[PDB]
Formats: sequence, structure tokens, C-alpha cells
Amino acid sequence: LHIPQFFLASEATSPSFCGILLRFLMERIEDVGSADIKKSSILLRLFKLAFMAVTLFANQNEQVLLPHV
Amino acid sequence: SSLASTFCHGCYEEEWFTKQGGALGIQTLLTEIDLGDLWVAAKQIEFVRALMYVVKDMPQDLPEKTRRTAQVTLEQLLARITRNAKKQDCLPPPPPRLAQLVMMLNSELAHMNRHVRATARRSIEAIAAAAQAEVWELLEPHKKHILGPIYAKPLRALPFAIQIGYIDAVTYYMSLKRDFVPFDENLNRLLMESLALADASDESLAGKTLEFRTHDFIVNLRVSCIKILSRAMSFEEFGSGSNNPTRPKVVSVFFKCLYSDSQPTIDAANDALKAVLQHTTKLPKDLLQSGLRPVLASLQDAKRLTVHSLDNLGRLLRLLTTYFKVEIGTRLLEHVKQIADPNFLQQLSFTFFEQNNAMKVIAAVFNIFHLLPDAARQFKERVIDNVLDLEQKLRRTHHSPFRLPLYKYLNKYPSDIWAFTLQKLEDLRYGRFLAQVLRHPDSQVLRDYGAANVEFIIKTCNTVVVSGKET
Repeated sequence: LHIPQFFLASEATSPSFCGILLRFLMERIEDVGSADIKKSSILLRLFKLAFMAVTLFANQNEQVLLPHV
Repeated sequence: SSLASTFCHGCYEEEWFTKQGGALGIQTLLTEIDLGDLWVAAKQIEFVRALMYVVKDMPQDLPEKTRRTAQVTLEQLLARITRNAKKQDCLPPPPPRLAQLVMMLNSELAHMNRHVRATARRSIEAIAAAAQAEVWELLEPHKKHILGPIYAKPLRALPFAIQIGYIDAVTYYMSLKRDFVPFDENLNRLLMESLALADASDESLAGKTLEFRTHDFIVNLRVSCIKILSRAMSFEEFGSGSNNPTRPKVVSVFFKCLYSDSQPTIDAANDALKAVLQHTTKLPKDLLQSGLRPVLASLQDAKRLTVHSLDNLGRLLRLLTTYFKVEIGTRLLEHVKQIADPNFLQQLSFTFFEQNNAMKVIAAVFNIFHLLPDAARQFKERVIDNVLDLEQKLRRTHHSPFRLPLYKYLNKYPSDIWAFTLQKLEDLRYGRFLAQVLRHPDSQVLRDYGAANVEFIIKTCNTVVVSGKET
């Protein structure tokens, strides 16, 4: 999980990786309430990482999140 | 008896866990004790009333476990009490065991809650099956109890949920048999009101303040009106003696609903139009021209091209197959040429352009080529070259937004695609592209054709090799 975190905390790569990750997670959103702790913990952590990336660079990542909220 | 009363009263409390406890207690009394048959026969009405109340009173934004428990218990009870049922037991005397239960279940077919209506119709069907009978036979005596109240008031003044329930009840009733609901003046007035409601605008319907739930209500009402009008269109007595433009008006409303922004409305209108086209087998020229005019109006300028209009064109192509003409694909290709600017494309690179609007419009344009008539086999070279050039400008290999529609179009003419590729076996680009296409999980038709014609593939390759060139 350190690799997505590293890519999302860098000004150069954060927007594109955030877009790719959100596009991927929107297809899995139905697995959040799966009752299998292993399955849901990772998805929740990935969503939180994307949201923190949005918070870090507001002037660039807001438009990435806008079409998904 | 006291224990049963406690369980039944638990179902009426306002806490959901008490309701669940009541339903579970009734289930335990039914399927784990065996107090006898007369006991259940004497408790059945109270049990049914309590379970139906649990279904009615649960808030719809909480978890659905309690309602499911109530429905399962009701299923078990109905299975138990109809063990040796007979048609004489279900119908009123010319006392019957199940006539009162049948009447009570019939009385809930127009409820404002959709789960209640679903449960009631499921239970009525389950009872009818066990007695080797038809639903209309059981429901004929009690038809007035539903029909009379609905015809009394004007449908326009009622709240949304009541209207939806009433229309759904009438729609279900008019499917049991061909003469269940006569085409009298009340039904005609109701159908005209439904047509007016379906043709109306959101602002006129109490206004659309952009609120989520008002929009949901309006969409549901439109779907119900479309369904009832579609069912009425199947009767030859509807709109015939009038000789007025009633059926044309219904078709126009269907077409107008096909071009909406709501997916459920699109699906309902699609089903209705499919049924109409299948039944009619012919179409007056003026009506189809009126239906087609808005679609062709929006495909004349590249500056105002939108994804929505191309989606409308795709739906229309799917509906009317042998009605369109070639030379629209050429116009679409010209529009694509106009939109794709070298400076715009140069700027678009360096960014994750999957979210750009112009790229989405171009992808929507490419998405239409697998819906065009059979004669569209002559555009293969044009589209392949266009996509390759676009990808070259954007510096993309193996991936782009335009690959999926292109694959969908290519998987329809495997013979032509394979012949075209084998005609260009001395170029790396085309072989690489075909190999990339073959590796997508959805290219089974092309894989089958290639597995069949491996012999021809090897023959052409061997001819090239024996020719003795540098390539």
C-alpha cells in the first residue's frame, strides 16, 4: 500500500493516479459491505488515500473528484 | 392463545427489533411446535394481518432484514394452510375456508407501498396455484372493491404515490384476461389522463426544484404511465372506434420519452416501442418522419455534437433496423476530422484525457459503426486508419478510449477483417494491431475464424517467404 501512497503524495503524478484509482474503485464500490474484513479494509483504505490526495492538492485534484462525488 | 397474542401485538410496535421479534415468534409457533391444524386454521387471519402490517410499516431507508423475515414467515404460513385446497374452498358460496383471505389479499393491490403490492400478488398467485385455478376466477367477485374507488376521483389532484399505486393496480387487473376490464368511459378517461400526465413537463408537475425525491417521484409516475399506455395499445378496441389521433399520439409520446435523460424512462419507452413495432409490422411515413426529425436535426453541425444525441441515434438505429441509409457514417467521419485538431491533440497529451469531453464525443461517434446496416463493411480501412492516426498523435500504445467500439465493430465482419489483415502482412503496424485485438477477452468470433483458417494464414505467409524479399 506504500506505492499508491507514494504516487498520490507527489505533485507530478498525483492527479493522473488519482483519476485512475477513482475510476478503478467505482467499479468495486459494491464490495464495501462484504462482511469479509480482509476484503473491505483494503477498499476503505484505498478510498481514504484518494480523498487525502484530493485534500493535499486542492487546486488540481478537485476537478478529478468532481465527476464522482 | 396468550402467547400468540403477544407475538401478534409485537408486530404493531414502532421499534423495528420488536417487530422482528414478533415475526420470529410467529415463525417459531408455526414451524417448531405442531399445536395442530384447527389451531392454525383459527389463527391464520390474525397472523396474516400482523405480517402484512410489518411489511407496510417498516421505514424504507433502514436495512431490509425485518421485511424479508416477515415475507418468509408469510410464505411458510400460506404453504401450510393450503395443503389440501380445492376450488370450492377459495370461492364464495354460490363457509369457504380461504374466501376471506383471498378478499383481504385482493384489498391490498393498490397500496402506496410497492413491496405490499408485490407481496399481495405473490400470495394470490401462490393460493391460486394450490387450488388448480386461474387468478381471474378468484378475483372476479372482488373486482369492484378495487375498481370503484379509483374511478371516483380525478387522478390529477392526487399525490404521486397514490397515483402510482392506482395505475399499477389497473395495469395488473387488465392483464388477467382479455375481457376483465371493459373499455367503458371510465377507463377511457383514465387512459386520457395517463397520456396527459406522461406528455407533461417536470415544471408543470408541481415544479422540479432539483430535489432528489421529487425527481424520483416524477420518473416513477412517467414509467407507470408508459407501461399502462403500452398495455392498452395491445387491444384492438383502443383508439379504433374513435378514429382520432390517439394511437399516433401514444407513439409520439413514446418517441419523446425515448430521448429523455432518465434511464428507467428510456428502458420503458424502448420496450413499448419494440412491442408496437413487432405488432404493427408496418409504419405510416408521416409518423416515422416526425419521430426521426429531432434526431437528424442534431447531427448537422460538429460544434453542437453531443454524447446524448449520438446515444439517441444509436437507440433509433437499434429500433428501426431496415429504415436508415448509408452516407451518415461519412458525415460522422468528417465531423471527427473537424473536431480533432493537431494543436488540441498536442495539448491533450501530457494529461489523463479519459475525462475530456471532445474525446468522449469522438468515442460516441465511433460507437455507432457496429449498429449501421450490413453495407457498412466498406468503412473498415477508413476507421482503422483514423484510429491509428489519432493514437499516433496522442503517443498511446495498447490503450485508448477508442479501442472498445472499434473492437465491437471489428468482431462483426471476421472474414473481411482477416482478409484485410492478410493482404498487409508485410507491415508491422497492422499485424501488431490485429494481434492486440485478438488478445481482448471478447474477440471470440475472430479467434474462431482464425483457428479455422490457420491453413490460409500459413499459406500466405509461406508464399511471402518463398518469394524471397527483404520483408
